[PDB]
Amino acid sequence: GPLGSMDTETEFDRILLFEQIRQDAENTYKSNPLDADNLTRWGGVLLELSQFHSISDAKQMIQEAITKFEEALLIDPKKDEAVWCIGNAYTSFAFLTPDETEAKHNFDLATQFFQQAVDEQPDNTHYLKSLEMTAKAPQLHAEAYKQGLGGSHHHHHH
Repeated sequence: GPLGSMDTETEFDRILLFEQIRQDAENTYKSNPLDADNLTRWGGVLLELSQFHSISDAKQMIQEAITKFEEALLIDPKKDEAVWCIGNAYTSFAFLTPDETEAKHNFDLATQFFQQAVDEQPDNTHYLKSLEMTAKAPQLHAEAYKQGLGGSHHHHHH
């Protein structure tokens, strides 16, 4: 906890937090590519920083965030996190991907992974949300892209 206003922050302060992590994780990679913990945390942040970072960079950040988990999964296959992370990545990347097909394909992918995370502990509130999130994987994306500033609304009635 290197200093902090503690109130709301302009997000930046929070970005720095993730930054130091990314560097610590990324750097830790070469320091220990076996450390699935650092490999996983290296992703979690990527996803986080990806939020503040432009989608373009967010996407590329997610992609790598996935490949990162892969190696982590190699170190520890029981890493329900590395699995969920992979899912959380796809889910996020999907929202960034307009290609419903790809987005959906991803959303449905993160699902197959979530089943693993929960597998270890389905009592995990996090994994629960990750799973429940799939409930409207194709919808979240639709409403995600639909809800904003486009044009047409829809063609249906009550």
